[PDB]
Amino acid sequence: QGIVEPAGTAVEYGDHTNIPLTSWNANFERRTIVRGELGMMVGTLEEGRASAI
Amino acid sequence: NFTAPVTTPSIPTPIQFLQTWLPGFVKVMTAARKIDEIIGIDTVGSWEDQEIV
Repeated sequence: QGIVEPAGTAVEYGDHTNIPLTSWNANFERRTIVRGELGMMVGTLEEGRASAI
Repeated sequence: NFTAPVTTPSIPTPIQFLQTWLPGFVKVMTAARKIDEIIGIDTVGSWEDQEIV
């Protein structure tokens, strides 16, 4: 993820009196991903016994 | 460290299921009646009568 940080200011208007300019400066940040797992095991004889109830 | 269960460990399936009941019923037999095969049967009178001469 990033950030921008803009910058700039006014100088008041006038002909032949220069032009101010703007800019920016970015930064970044990182994080880590974690994953987990879980499973099951079912037997044929176990399955039928449970279906009775 | 292994946490405590809230229910008592037990076998899940009760024995009231898992049972097959044969469709039929066996009936007591007792002895036999064979007077008709010995002397035959004859209808003479009627119900609510008294005597035969």
